[PDB]
Amino acid sequence: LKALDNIVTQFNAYEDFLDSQITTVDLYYLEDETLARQLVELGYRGTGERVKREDFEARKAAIEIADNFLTALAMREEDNRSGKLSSVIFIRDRNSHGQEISGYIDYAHRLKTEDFEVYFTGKKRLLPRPTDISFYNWDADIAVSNSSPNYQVIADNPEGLLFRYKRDRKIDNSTRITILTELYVQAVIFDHIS
Amino acid sequence: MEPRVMDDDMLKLAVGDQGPQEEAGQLAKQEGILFKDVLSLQLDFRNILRIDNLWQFENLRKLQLDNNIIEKIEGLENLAHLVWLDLSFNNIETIEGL
Amino acid sequence: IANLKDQLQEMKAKSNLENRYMKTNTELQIAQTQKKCNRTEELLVEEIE
Amino acid sequence: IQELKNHLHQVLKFSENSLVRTKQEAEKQQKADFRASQARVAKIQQEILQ
Amino acid sequence: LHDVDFQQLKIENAQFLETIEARNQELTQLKLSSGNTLQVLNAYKSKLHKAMEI
Amino acid sequence: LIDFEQLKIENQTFNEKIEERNEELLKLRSKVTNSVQVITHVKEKLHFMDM
Repeated sequence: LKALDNIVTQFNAYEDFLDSQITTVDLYYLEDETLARQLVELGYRGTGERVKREDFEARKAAIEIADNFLTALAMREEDNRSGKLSSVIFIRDRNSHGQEISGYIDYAHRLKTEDFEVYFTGKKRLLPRPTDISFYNWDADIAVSNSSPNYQVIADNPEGLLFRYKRDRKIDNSTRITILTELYVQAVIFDHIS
Repeated sequence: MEPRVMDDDMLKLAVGDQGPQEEAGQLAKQEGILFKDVLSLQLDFRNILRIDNLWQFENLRKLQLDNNIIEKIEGLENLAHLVWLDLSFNNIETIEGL
Repeated sequence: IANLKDQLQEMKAKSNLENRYMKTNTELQIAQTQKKCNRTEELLVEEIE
Repeated sequence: IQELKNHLHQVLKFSENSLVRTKQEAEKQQKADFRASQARVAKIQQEILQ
Repeated sequence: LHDVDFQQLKIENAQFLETIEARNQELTQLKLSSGNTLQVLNAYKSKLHKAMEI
Repeated sequence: LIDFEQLKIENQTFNEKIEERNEELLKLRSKVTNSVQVITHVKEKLHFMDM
């Protein structure tokens, strides 16, 4: 991926890249240049790297680019954007298959990864994920742990959980709020103030 | 293809390739035909375009430029000792520079 | 349209041909005004010798 | 048709004016070199005279 | 001709054996800690499901 | 050269004690971390249960 993006950045167009792969013998055989480029698609008749022309347009475009529960998450999101809070979520619910699910979700890291206005409007649901920092399906009985930079799973502890955030090494000012929800069976919010 | 234009490098290249000779014979040829004192030059079948860089070949007597695409005769101003000249099979339309 | 595209690439081919053709003439023309320079200076060195 | 005709005009200008401008740098550098050569010829000539 | 080294290094290797045995001892200690956690998990789980049917 | 091989005969056995005893370490640490995660989940469960 890095090599294809490198060639995308090297040549102003794959027009020019496939023109470079076009030798003069195709030029005085075909007597055309765009038709020669469409011939020099792939190594089919050239030394062109496996990047489609439309894929080049997409890749250079990508380089150029580069319920009280919803209200509670709204204030938590505004505090997260202010940057004086790191927050996590306890979810108890059932999935589409119906198994009972308990999740410990990195709310601020999930906010940074994807936008949550869809979650506030209800088109998407905050569900326990293996990519989340702790995941536990009660019928599956598998505990999945993630080492997010927002919250770190410990190597070992006997007594209680210790989740660490990199700036404050708190493995400090944690407020606990449990709220009744309609879609979810139980929802708890843990707020660690920065 | 590209018609390259005639210079001292291929002049000494032809001086090299005209005679294989031996080692003492090569030293003898070094004493005999210096770049000032080349007795004969043969540059045929190279696709010569324009005559150039013949200033150093002062004592040149025989010059051969056949089977090429020379269009204008020039650059022979310093071959005052030239006796034999071949400009055959070229694109020369006007006689000049002699 | 196909004609106009055909003369474009044909003249681009002859353009490359005459491009390297008398572009190499001009570079060795700079070398021939240079051989005029060096021949004049060598003749001057010879006559002051 | 119109844009290809303008492309003919532009690239005829490219070919003709590009090789005429190679002839132009040939003219400029040949004049500079030969004028410097004949100036040195002149100074060496008054050296001959004295 | 004579010139052997590695018999003397069995003093260091016996120190390695003692380190191995001691390492087994402390990993058995943390095995006991992890086991004590496992029994309190099954005890807590027992109490919680019996309290669920009540 | 004899007695160092004599000790090396059981040094291999202690090298097997290096292998199997240290292999259990990461497994039990993963077990206890998941176990305490289950503790906290069922503890919040038992709080809501008690209400």
